Amino acid sequence: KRGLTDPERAAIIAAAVPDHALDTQRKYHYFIQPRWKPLSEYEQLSCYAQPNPDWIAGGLDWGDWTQKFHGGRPSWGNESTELRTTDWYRHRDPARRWHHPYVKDKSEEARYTQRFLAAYSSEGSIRTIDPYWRDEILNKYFGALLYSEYGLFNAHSSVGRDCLSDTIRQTAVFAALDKVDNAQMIQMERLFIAKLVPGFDASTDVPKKIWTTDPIYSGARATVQEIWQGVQDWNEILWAGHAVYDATFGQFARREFFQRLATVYGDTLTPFFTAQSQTYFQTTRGAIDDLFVYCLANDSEFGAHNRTFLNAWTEHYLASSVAALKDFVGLYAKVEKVAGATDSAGVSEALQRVFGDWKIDYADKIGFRVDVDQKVDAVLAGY
Amino acid sequence: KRGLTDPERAAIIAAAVPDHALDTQRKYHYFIQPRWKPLSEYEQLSCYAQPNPDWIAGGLDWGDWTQKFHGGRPSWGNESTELRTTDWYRHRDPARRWHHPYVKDKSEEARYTQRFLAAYSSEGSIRTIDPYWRDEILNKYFGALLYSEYGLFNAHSSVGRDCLSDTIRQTAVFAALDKVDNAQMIQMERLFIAKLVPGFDASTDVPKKIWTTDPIYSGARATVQEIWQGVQDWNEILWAGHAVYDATFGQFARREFFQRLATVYGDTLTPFFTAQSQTYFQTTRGAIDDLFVYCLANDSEFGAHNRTFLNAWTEHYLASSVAALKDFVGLYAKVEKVAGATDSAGVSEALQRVFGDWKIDYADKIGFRVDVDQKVDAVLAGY
Amino acid sequence: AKREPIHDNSIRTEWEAKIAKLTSVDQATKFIQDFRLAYTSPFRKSYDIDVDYQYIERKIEEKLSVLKTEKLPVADLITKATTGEDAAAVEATWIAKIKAAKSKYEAEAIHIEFRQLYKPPVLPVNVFLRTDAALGTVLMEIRNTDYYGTPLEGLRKERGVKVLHLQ
Amino acid sequence: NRAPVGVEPQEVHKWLQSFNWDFKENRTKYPTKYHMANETKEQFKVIAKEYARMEAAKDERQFGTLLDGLTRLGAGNKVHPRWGETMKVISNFLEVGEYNAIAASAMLWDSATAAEQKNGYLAQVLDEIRHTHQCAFINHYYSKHYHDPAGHNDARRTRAIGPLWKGMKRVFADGFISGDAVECSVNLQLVGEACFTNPLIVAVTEWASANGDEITPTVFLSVETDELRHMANGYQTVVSIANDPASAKFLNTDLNNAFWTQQKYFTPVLGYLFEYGSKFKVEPWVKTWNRWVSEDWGGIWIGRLGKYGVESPRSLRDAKRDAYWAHHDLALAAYAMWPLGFARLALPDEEDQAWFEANYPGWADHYGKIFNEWKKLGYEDPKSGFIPYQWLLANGHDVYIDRVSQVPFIPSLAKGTGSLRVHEFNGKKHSLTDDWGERQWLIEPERYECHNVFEQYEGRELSEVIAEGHGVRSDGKTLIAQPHTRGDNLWTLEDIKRAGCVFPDPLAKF
Amino acid sequence: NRAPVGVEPQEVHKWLQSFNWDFKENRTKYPTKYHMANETKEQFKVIAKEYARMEAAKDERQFGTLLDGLTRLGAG
Ligand SMILES: [Fe+3]
Ligand SMILES: [Fe+3]
Repeated sequence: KRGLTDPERAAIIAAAVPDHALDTQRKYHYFIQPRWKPLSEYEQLSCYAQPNPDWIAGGLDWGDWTQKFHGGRPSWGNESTELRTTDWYRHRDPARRWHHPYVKDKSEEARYTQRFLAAYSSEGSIRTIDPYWRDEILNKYFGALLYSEYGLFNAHSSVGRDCLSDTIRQTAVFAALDKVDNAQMIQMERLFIAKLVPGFDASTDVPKKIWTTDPIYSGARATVQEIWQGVQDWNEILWAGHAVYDATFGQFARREFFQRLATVYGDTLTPFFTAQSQTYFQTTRGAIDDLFVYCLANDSEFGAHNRTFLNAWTEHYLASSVAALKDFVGLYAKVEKVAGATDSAGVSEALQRVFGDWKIDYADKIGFRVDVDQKVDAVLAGY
Repeated sequence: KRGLTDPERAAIIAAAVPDHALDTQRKYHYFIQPRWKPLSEYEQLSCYAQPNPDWIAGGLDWGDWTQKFHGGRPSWGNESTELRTTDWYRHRDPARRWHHPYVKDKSEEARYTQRFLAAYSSEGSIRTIDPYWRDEILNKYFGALLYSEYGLFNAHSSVGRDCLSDTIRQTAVFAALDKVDNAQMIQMERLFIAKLVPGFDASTDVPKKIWTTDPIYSGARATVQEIWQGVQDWNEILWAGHAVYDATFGQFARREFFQRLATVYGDTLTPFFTAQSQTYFQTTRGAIDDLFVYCLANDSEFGAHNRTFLNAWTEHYLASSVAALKDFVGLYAKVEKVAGATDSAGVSEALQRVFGDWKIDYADKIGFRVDVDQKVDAVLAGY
Repeated sequence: AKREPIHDNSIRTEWEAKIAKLTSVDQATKFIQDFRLAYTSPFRKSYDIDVDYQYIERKIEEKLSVLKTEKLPVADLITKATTGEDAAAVEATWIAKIKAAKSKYEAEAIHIEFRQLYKPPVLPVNVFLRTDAALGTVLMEIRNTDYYGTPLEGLRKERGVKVLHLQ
Repeated sequence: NRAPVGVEPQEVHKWLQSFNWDFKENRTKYPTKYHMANETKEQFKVIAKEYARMEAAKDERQFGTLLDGLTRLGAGNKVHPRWGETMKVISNFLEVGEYNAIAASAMLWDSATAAEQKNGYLAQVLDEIRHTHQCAFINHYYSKHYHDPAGHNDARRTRAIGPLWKGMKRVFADGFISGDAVECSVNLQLVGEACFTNPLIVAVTEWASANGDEITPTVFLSVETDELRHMANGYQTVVSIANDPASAKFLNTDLNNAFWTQQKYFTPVLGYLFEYGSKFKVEPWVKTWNRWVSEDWGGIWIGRLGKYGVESPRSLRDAKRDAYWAHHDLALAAYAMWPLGFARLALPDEEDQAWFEANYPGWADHYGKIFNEWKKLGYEDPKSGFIPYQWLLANGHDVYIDRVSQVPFIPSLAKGTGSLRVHEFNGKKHSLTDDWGERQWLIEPERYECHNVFEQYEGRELSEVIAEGHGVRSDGKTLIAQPHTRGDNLWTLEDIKRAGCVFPDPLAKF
Repeated sequence: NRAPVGVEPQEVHKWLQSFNWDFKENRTKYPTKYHMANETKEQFKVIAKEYARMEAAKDERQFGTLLDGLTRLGAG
C-alpha cells in the first residue's frame, strides 16, 4: 500500500497535514551568499555540503573532528596547503556545474562521437590523410601524449582527498575526469584508425616507449611526474598542473602542434577529437581562474601572501614547462617543412601565441613578470 | 479532485476495475510484420498511422476518401508517382528514427556546438587560418553553398504532402530538416567568424550573388531548380535529390572541396561544421538506400519496372550533376596550388572517389552501367 | 564552569590581541611552538582553552605565514623550517627517531611532538606532509601488531589513566 | 573499407592498465600498512564518456518524474508529517556520507597502483558527487513543496547544534577519510556500503512510500543503481592486498575496528529513525538488523571473502547482543534533547505503543512508561516549562557522550549492553561506553579528541545555544525543532528559556 | 579578440528570408486561388537546432514521468 494512492492511508495522511505552511522560507539554503544576482541551483546543491568547523576558514561547524589519523592529522586541515583565505567556500565554477549538467553535456559528446565515427568510416574520408603524418606522427607521438593527460588526471587523486571545500572539490574532480577522458579519446582515435587501415597498430606499446624513453617527451614526463607525485599541497598541484604546465606545454602540443598541423596535412579526423580536449581546457580554465585569481590572489586579507607563493611556484614550474617545450620542438625535425607552419618562423609564432596568451590569461593576473620573447628564444634553442 | 489521488474517487474507481485482464495481447500494433527480429518501438509508433485504403498498395482501409480536390484528385493516390510496389508501408529507416530520438540527437549537436564555439573563440584558434581561404573562398563560395542545401530542403515540400506511407514521410521530413539545418549551420559559421575578424562581412548578399550569377554554381543551381520545382513525382525528387545530385555534386563540394581543403589551409573551424553535414548525409543515405534499393528496385513484382524508371532518371540527373561539377571545378583556379590536393592529379583522385563511391553505393544496386573514368574526364574538361 | 559563545568570545579576542603584537618570524615561531606544546594533543600541558585552542592556533598560523611571506626570501619559504633548519634535515631527523622507537608508547610521543613542533607554517607543507605520512605508517605498524593482545586492565595501567569509575 | 564502425567502451578499456608507467616516486602519498598489487583488474569496464552516458540517462527519468509528474500531483505535501520530518534528518545525514565518500574514494584512487583499480575508485568518486546532489535535491524539493520547509532548508548549518550529528560525522565523514586508506576502505565499502548503505537505500524507499513519500523512492531507487560498483570496489580492495603479508597481520584488526565503528552508530540510530520517525511501519528493526548484518553481510558477503583470509568480525557477537534494545535506548536521549535537533518529533501514540509492545515485549513497562510520564508532565505543551533533559538530571539519569563514537549513553535507563568507564588522563576526564571503543581510545588517544556538546555548552542556558546556532524559523523566534507534529502551539525561544535548562559537565561528579 | 562568444538562434534567423531566390518556376505546385505575399514574416524565430533543443527538453520530462514515476505507481 502506497500512502499516496491507497484510499485509506491517503485519507489518514490528509487528516494529519496542517492546512497552512509552518514557515515561508522555501529557498533551500537561503543563507548562502550568492555570487551572482540570485542564488543559483548550483550553489544551493553544492555549498556547505563540506562539514568544516570554524577553525577552517569559512566553516559553520565547531569542535574537533571525531576521528583523526594516527599521530593527529585532522580529517581536513590548514596544514594541507600554504595558501590562506578568509573563506574556503568562496569559489564558484563559472559554468555552475553540479553533477547533472556535467554528465548531461559529456553524454551529448559521447553519443555524437559514435554517430560521427560511423559516418566518417562510411564516408571513407581517411583516404586523403597524409600517410606519414598518420603512421609516424599521429600514431606514435599523439599516442604518447595520452600519458601526459593521464599523469595530469592522476595528479588530482590527492587533491580530491585533501581540498578544503565542496565547490573546489567539484571543480577538481571534473577537471580530473576531463583529463582521463582526453587520454581515452586519444586511444579511441587510434583504435578507430586501426579498423580502417590494415596494419595500423593501435597497441600502446610504442606510444608508451616514446613517452618513457624518447627525448621529445623527456621534459614533459619529468614535470608531470613532479606535479603528480612530488608534491601534496593541493593548491600547488592545481596551479602547476592547469595554470602553468597544461596552459603552456599542453596548449602548445594539443592546439599548436597536433590540431593545427592536422589541418596542414589533410587530417580530417583528429580535429574532431581535439575540439573536445580544447573545449574541456577552456571550461576548466574558467574554474581554475576563479579559484586562483578571484578567490586567492585577490583575497582581501591574504592576497599578497598568496601571490608570493603563486609567483614562486610559477617561476619553478614555468622553467620546467619551458624545458619540456624545448625538448618537444625536436619533433618538428620529423615533419615535412611547411612555411608559416613547421618552419622556424611558424614555430616562433606558435610560441608567441602560447606564451602571449598565457601572459594575459594568468601571469598578468598574479603579478608575475614574464618576457615573452625570452621564453620563445629559450624554447627555439631546441628547434 | 484527481481520480488517482482523491480517496473517494480512487475507491470508486478501484471497485469498477476488473481483477483480471480482458486480453493478453499487450504488444501495440502486434500485427505489423517486423523487419528485424522483434517489432521495434519505431515500427510500433510509426506504421499504419497513414490511413490508406486497399486500392493503394498495402493499405488496410477501404472505400474512397471522404473529400477530394475539385476535379477528383484523391487525398493520396497512385497518380502521385511512376513507381509501383506491392506494399507502400515496407520501408524502414535503418536508424529507426521516430520523432523523439531524432530531436534528442540533434539537440546534443545543438548544445555541444555552442560550447565548442565559446571555447574556440576563447582559444583564438582562428588566428592561424589562411586569410585568403577565409575571406575569398570560405566566406563567398562556402556561403553560396547554403543555397544548394536550401534548394534541396525546399524540394521536399511536395514530397511531404504527396508521399504514400508514414515511414517514407518520416524519412523525407527528417532528410529535409537536415538540409535546411546544413544551410543554417553554414550561415552560423559565417556569423561566428564575423564576431572574431573585424571587417568580415557575414551578410548573405555576396553569397547570394555568387549562387545566382557566378558560373561556378550555374549548373548546380539549374539542377537544384529542376529537382525542386520542375517535377512532382515524389520518388523522382528523393532519388534525384539525394541519390544522384547530392551524392555526386554535394559530396564533392562538401567533402572533397570545403572539408578536405580546410585541412590543407589551416582551417580548424569548418571541419567542425562539415562533420555534421557529412554525418547527416550518411544517416539520410541509409534510409534512401532502404527505400530505393530494398523496397523498390527489389520489389518482387515491380522491381524491373521500377529499375526502368530509376535508370532513366539516373541518366538524366547524372548528366546534370556532371555538368554542375564541370562548372564547379572552375573554383580550383582561385586557390593556391597544392600537389595531391588542388592540382590536376588531386582533383582527378577526388573525382574518382566521388564517382567510384557513387557507383558502389547506388549505381551497381539498380543496374545502372557507369564508366567512372569517362565521368572523371567529363568533369576535368572544366578544370 | 560557564562557557561563553562558541564563535566570538573573550578568550578568542584576548588571544587575537596577543597575536597582533607578533612582529618577527622567530618570535612567532617560538610563540606557535610554545602554544602547540602547551595546548594541543593528549599530552598537552593544559586543557584550559580546550574549546578555543583550534581557532586560536589558526590565527597564530595566519600571522606566522604572513610574516614569512613579508620577511623571508622566497627560497627560504620552500626549503627551510622557520626555525632556520633545512627542511630536508628535519624530515630525516624525525624519521630516524621514530625508526629507533622500541614501543608504541615511544613511537606515539615522537609522532605527536613532531606535529607540535613542526606543523605548517613552521615546516613547508610538502615536506611536512610526507614526513607526517612516513611517521604515521610506522606508528600504525607498531600499534596494530597484536592489537587485542593486552587486556583492558593492562592497557589502562600502561596508559597511566586514573580510573574514576567503572560501571 | 567503408563499413560503418565505431569504438565500444570495452575496446578502449582493454588498454587502460597500460596507461600507468613506472617511475621511482610512483607510490601513494598516504600512510598505510598495506601495498595494493599493481596487476589488479576492475569488474566494470567503464570509460569517462560511457560513465556520463549511463548516468545522464538515469537522471532524465528521475528529474522528469519529480519536476513534471509528482509536482503536477502535488505529491510534495501528501507525505505523513512524521516521515516528512524524519526525511530532514535522513537525507542530510546521508548527504555527508556521500560527500565524504568522494574524498575517501579519491584517497583510495591515490592508494592503488593498478590503472584499472584506480579507475574503479574514480567511478565511485563521481557517483558519490552524484549522490551528494541527489540527497540535496530531496531536501531542496521538500523545501519548495512540503508544509514545513524549516530544517529541510538549512540543515547544513542547523545540524551543528545537536548531539546526533556528532555521531554521524564519525561513521560517515571522519571514519571514511581519517586513517590508513585500507581502514577507511573497510569503513566505507566493506562495512559502510555493503552492510548498511546498500540495504538502507532500498529500505528507506519502502518506508517512504508506505508513508506517502514518492519523492524519496524516485531519487533513491536511482542512487541504488550505482551501488554495486562500490561494493565491487570493496571486494577489489581486499583482493588487491591479499598477497601482501601485511594483510595477514593487520586486515582483520582493521575490519573489526571498522565494523564496530559503523554498527555502534547505525544499530541504535537507524532503528530509532525508522520506528519512531514514521506512522506506518514496515517491519521491526530487530528483524531487519538480523537479516542485513548477521545473515546477508555476516554470512554471504563476508563468507565470500574467507578465501582471502577475511574473518567474520570478533565483535559481531557483541553487536548482535545490542541490536534489540539499543535504538529504544537512543530514542530516550533523542526525545529528551529534542530542542537541539532540526526536525519535529512525535511521541509514540496509542497505536504505536501497541506495535512496540507487540514487537519488543517489555517496551511498555520501561520506555512507554517514561514517554507517558513525559507527556503528562507537558512534553508537547509550550506553557509547561518542561524539557525532559531536566527531568533526567533531577532524577539522577545522567546522559554521557562516548568520547570515541559520540553516541549518547544513559546507564541508569539503558537496556542495551554498554557500560560506563570514566578515566582521568593528563588532567582531562573521558567517558567510554564499551570494550571495543575503550581499547581504541586507550591505544590511540590522539585520534580521539572530539569535544562533546557538554564540554562546549557547559554552563549555558539552552535557548541561548539554540539562538546562536540559528535553530529558529524565519520569524527569528519559533524553534525549527518541536516536540509534536501539529500545526499549532509551536514552541519559541521564550518558551525554552522559561525552563531554565543549563548544561552541566556530567563528569564533574567523578 | 578572445572573449567567449557563440551565435544565438535569432542571429541566424535574421538571414533566413534571404535564403530563397528568384527563378521563373519558383511557384507552388498546388492548385490555389490565392497568392501568398513574398515578404511575409513569421512570429517565432526558430532554427533547426533550436527546434530540436526545445522539443527534446520537453520529451525528457514527459517520458521520465511516464516510464519512471507513473509506472512505479501502477497508474496505468
Ligand atoms: Fe553513494
Ligand atoms: Fe556508494
